[PDB]
Amino acid sequence: MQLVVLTDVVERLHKNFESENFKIIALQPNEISFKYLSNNDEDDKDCTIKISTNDDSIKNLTVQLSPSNPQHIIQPFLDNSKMDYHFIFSYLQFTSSLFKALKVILNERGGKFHESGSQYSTMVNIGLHNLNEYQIVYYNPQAGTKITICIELKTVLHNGRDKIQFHIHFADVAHITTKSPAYPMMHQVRNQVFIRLGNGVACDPSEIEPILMEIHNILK
Amino acid sequence: MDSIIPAGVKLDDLQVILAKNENETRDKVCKQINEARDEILPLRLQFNEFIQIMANIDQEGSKQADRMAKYLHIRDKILQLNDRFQTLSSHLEALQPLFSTVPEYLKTAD
Amino acid sequence: FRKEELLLKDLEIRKLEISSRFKHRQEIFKDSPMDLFMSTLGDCLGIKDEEMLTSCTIPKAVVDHINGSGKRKPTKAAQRARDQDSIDISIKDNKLVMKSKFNKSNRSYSI
Amino acid sequence: YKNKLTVCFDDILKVGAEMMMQQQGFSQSQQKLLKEKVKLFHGILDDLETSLSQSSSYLETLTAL
Amino acid sequence: HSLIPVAKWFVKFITYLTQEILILINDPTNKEYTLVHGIFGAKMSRTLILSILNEIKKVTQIVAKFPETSYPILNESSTFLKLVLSESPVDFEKFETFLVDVNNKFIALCEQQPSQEREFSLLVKAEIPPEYAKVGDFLLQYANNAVISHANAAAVYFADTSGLKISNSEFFNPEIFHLLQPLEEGLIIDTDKLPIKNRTSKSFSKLLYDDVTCDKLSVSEISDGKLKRCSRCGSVTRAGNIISSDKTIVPTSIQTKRWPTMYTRLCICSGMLFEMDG
Repeated sequence: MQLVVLTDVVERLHKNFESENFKIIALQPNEISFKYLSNNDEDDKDCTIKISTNDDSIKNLTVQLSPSNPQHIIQPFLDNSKMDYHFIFSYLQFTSSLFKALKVILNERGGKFHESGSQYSTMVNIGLHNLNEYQIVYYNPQAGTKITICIELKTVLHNGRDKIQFHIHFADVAHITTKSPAYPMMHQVRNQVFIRLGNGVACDPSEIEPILMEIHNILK
Repeated sequence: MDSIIPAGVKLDDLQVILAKNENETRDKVCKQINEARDEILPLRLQFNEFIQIMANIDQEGSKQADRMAKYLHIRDKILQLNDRFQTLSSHLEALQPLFSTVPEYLKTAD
Repeated sequence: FRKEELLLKDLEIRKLEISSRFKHRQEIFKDSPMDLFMSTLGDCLGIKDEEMLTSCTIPKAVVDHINGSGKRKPTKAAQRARDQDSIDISIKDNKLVMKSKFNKSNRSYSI
Repeated sequence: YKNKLTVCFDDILKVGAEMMMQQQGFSQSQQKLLKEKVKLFHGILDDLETSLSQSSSYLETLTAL
Repeated sequence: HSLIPVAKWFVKFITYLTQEILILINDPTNKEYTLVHGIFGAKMSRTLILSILNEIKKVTQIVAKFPETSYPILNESSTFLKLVLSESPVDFEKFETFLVDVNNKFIALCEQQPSQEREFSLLVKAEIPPEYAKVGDFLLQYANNAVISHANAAAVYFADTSGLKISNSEFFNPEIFHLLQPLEEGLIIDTDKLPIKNRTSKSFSKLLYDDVTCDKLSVSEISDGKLKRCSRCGSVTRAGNIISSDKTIVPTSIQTKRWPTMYTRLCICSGMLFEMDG
């Protein structure tokens, strides 16, 4: 029964995770160690799935994520929410590119001593509300300024069909006037970016990772 | 409860006091900040659960006693919400003397 | 066609009763947002005031004055005021009483 | 921050007070008011968490130094 | 009271065209969204909506001038009519000036160069001839600053305008929305060749929304067999029949002959309406 349910899970994943980075590292009766991201390490499991089997099927499929994997910040929300496993896999495949982009962003600041006295006053950390949105705010204690970038999952009607796209935009609180000392960089971002309707930027996940770096190119 | 850090004492005197006693107060404040960090998340989780309950009020209701049970449950929920607010207020006021040195240090370093 | 006339009259009486109800409620329990929320929500359900529970205790001065049966006699002006109001209001043992004056049946307030 | 957490949970009931007042459909103004109230509650919770983390880190660095 | 469900589709319609304005600005080379050009190009439609907005103002002014006073409980329908107009995501006055300015600009262009095919193009072709490529650029640039400046840009883009029943793909069920036989065999198809689940008129179309009063169809109205289908456009409507008490202002057994009785035998597209088989 354990093997049959594992085979069913693997078949469903193959149906839902058709990507060139999908691979299984270690197979265990009680846990799953498979790699679906672009991590170079062979034995590092990007996603860990614990197997809790019952007389007929798996009781619960708990998703565990490696600390090196940037996706570990969503672990408590996955743990406390009993959502469909297929839906969880769909969300993971839909947001893997976003996770890679934010991994690059956080590793830019997380680099070790490069023998440069460029002690930047801006620190990048991830703000979290729920599974529907992921938020990034730039902490500057020296200048006393904030740079909030919210990424929500909003549905938009497209050719008689509703689609979900990443809504990368500045919050409605960001009605920053020209008088702010840090306003130059928000204004530059607005001028050079603001599918753009003036405030929001809806993007295809297959194309979020270059455009976000285009936003991050100004940031870096 | 216990006032390890006296009120009105200067920062340097607190440094001298902290330098000794083998860091029992350091252990206590580390435990307090750890439990505050481990309490931050469950408050968010249960608050989202309360929002979900409120939004789904028009579902799974067919008997009047069901409303009695559900609304007694929610009133109890906000009961432990106010209790947890009081507990976190106590936690922050316990660390209030410790945080009181930060404004003085910042203004002296200015 | 007296049926529709009495339905509409009952609806107007209900809306004015609800108006007096919330204008009195917002001031009697102004100090407790919890109590106001649970009271108005239970009355939206249709719960009689004698069954629901209160976390806080109200002062006894308002209870003594609203009835006047104590040492201080009720004011004749207060009598006229309570006559002109559409709802008979009184508190018995830290709980008020609410009863419809036209329909004695179990008027369900549920939505 | 002590007053903000108290008023925010008092205001979410206050924001709803007019919402069930009409109940005693839904107005879009009240719905967006509730949305901004809950999102600002989450934001101030995150800000307080960040402030606590920064204060803690200052605590260890000053104790070490 | 019965006009309220119609007004919901009336507001839901004007939002779809305004939504396409924002989309077309970013990518003007998309040929799949050329319908937006023809709608504004139609000359009587701009006047027709203005007349609708005129009588809407007249009705509201008359209702304000002559409100219901004997029974306050009956004022809900009158009050709701005022509320739905004010609570609309886009102001009607700003949208009223939008179509008015288009008419004047499209009249002076006729005097600049005489042409009669443009009248056909703006009404039927829903396209602009290549010789008038400069005219197409004017629609994209001017529409942004005219009305959108007074509305919420973020809200209209994400607004739920789906279910308008405009395209044919969302009229018939997806099982049968395809060619079934080769052109050699002809265009008319015998019923016996249809799929077993698709051999009844009930499975031909989406029986979810109404087409005359623009109201949602409940389970009771679906199952009573008193609804009608148009043999021409596939529309489904329960017009010409007494409405249930739950759809009235107050639940009652009084039977009232409502305006749907105009379309008892003739559909909206001049087609015939027949009792839907169960």
